[PDB]
Amino acid sequence: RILTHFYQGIVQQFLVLLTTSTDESLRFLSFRLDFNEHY
Amino acid sequence: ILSTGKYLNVVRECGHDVTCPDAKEITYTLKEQAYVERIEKAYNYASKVLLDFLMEEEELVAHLRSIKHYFLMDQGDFFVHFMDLTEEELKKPVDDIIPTRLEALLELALRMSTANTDPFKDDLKIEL
Amino acid sequence: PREIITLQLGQCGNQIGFEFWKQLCAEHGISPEGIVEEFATEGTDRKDVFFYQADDEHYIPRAVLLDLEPRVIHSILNSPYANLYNPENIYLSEHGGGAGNNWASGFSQGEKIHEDIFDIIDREADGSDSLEGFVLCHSIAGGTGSGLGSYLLERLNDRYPKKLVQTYSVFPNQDEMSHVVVQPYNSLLTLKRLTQNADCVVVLDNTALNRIATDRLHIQNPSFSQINQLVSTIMSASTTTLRYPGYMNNDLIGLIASLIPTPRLHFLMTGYTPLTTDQSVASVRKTTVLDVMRRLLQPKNVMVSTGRDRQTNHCYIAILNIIQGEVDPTQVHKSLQRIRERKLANFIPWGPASIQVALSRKSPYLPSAHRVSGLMMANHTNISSLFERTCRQYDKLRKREAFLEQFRKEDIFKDNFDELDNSREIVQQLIDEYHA
Repeated sequence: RILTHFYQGIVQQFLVLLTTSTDESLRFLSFRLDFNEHY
Repeated sequence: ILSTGKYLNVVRECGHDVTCPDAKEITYTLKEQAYVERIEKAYNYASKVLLDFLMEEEELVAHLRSIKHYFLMDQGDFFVHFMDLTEEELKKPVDDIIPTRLEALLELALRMSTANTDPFKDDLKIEL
Repeated sequence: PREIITLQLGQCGNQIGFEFWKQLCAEHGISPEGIVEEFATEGTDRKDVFFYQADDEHYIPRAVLLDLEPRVIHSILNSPYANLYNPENIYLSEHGGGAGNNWASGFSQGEKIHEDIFDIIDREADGSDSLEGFVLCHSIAGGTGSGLGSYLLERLNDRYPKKLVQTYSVFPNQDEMSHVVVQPYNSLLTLKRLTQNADCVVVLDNTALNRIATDRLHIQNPSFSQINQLVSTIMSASTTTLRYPGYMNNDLIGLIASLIPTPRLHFLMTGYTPLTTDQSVASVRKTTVLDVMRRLLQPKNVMVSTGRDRQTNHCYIAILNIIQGEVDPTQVHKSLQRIRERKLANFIPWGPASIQVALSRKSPYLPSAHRVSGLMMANHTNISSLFERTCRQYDKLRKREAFLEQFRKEDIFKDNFDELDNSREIVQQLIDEYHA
C-alpha cells in the first residue's frame, strides 16, 4: 500500500513534467506517453 | 531580360549548364528590335529546359496529382480509414501525447488503402 | 476494415455466387491459383474488401456455401476455379445433405446442426475487428434455399445486431405450376423474414429474366446456363464504389442508406443495359454519357414484372444511376441537366426526390475500359403489383385444399398462414399511404 501510492504519484507527475519546455520536438514526445497509458 | 536572368538562375541552382544560342551576341547593329526578339526566343528556350527539368526528375504533374484533388479529397479510402480514427480521438483539443498518435494513424491509413507511390505521400505533416 | 461475408445458400444461390467469384478474378487481373499479372496493384487500388486478406498474395474468398443437394457442389471441383476455394472453410470432400425437398426440412435442420453451423462461419468474423455485415446470397425458389435461409435471418439478428443485413435474393418463376406446387408457401414464409427480420433486399425476378434472355441474347431453348450471366455482372457492378477506389457511398452501408425511405419498404428495382458484344465496333467514336441514362428510367432494362399503366399514380422516391469506367465527367452534370425537363420519374408530392449519379474507374481491361456501363438501383412504389400477384396466388391456393394436410405433419401445429397475409398487406397499404 505504500509502494502503489508512490507509483500512482510517479505516473501522474510523469505526464505534466514532460509537457513543459521551449517549443522543440516535444509535441512528438508528449504524443507518445499519453498513447502508452491509455492504449 | 529580367525573367531571362530568373530562369537561367534556376538551372544554375542545379548545375552550371547553359550556353547562349549564338556563339557571339551582338546588339551593336542598326537592327535592335529583331535582337530582343531573339532574346525572347532565348528565355522561351530557358523555360523549355526548365520544363524539361520538371518532367524528368521532379514530376510536377505527379506532384500536383498527389496534392490537389487528393487534398480536396479524391481517393477517400485513404481518408475514410483515417475518418474511422477521427471519431475516437477528435472529441477534445489536442493534448501533449495526441499529435504523436495522429502521425501514427496517417501512416497506418497509408498502407491499408495501398498507396501507389510512397515518397509522394510522406510529405504530409499534421497541424497542431 | 470493410469486410463482408457472403452467405451463399441453396440450389440457385450457390451457382449465382460461383461465377460471382469467377468474375472477380478476371477484373482484378489475378488467377485462382497464382499471380501471373502485375496489373492487380497498379491498376486496382483496393482488393481486400470482399476477398480475405492475403497470406501469400492468395486472396481467399470470404464465402460459405451450404446446400442440401450435393449436385451443385459436384459441378464445382472439376472446374479450375475451385482451387481458389478452400476445403476447410465450409466443407471437406464428400459433403451431403437431406433427401430432400421441403420448406420444413431446412427450417428443422437448423437447430439440429446448430452447433456446427455457428462454429466455422464465425471464424471468419473475428478476422477483421470492424465487420461490415452479412449478405445472404440465397434463393426463394425451392425448399432448399427458402427453408434454411429463414432460420439465419433470425439468429444472426441478435447475435450480430450492429451489422448491416441486405440480400441479393432471386425470385422464383410463376409460368406453370406442374413441377413445383409448393411455390406460394415457401416464398411468403421467407418474404415475411425479409422485411422485419431483414433490413433490405435486392429483388431479381425470374419471369423478367427470359424477357431479357430472348430480347437481345437470341436463344431458342431457355436453359439454366444463362441465369448466371445477368446476375454475376450486376453483383460486381454494385460494389464498384466499394471494390474500386471511390469517394462517396464507397461502403455498402453508404449506398443502401441513401435509398431506403423506411423499413419494410426496401425492394429496389434493378436495371442494366449493355449486354451485347457487337456494340464494341462503334464505341470507338466517343460514345458519350448523355444517351446512356435516358434509357434507364425508360422501362426497358428492368428486371421486375410490373404494370405498364400503374406508373401514373405511383411515384419514384429514390433513383440511383451508376456509370462505370470511362465517364467523360465534364458532361456528367450535363446528363443530370436533362432529367428535370422530361420528368420521366414521377416525384412524391409530400417530399423531395433524388437522382444520385456516381462513378468509379473499371478494371484495366479492353472490354471494360472502352464501353460505357450503366447500373440502375431504382425504388418505385409500383412494386406492390408483385405483392398483389403473390397474394392472389396465395389465397386462391388455400381454398383449393392444397398442402394443408401434407404440410402440417412436421413442426407446424398452428395456422401461421394469415400471419403472413396481414403483414404482406401491411406492406401493400403503407406503400400507397407513403405518398400523401
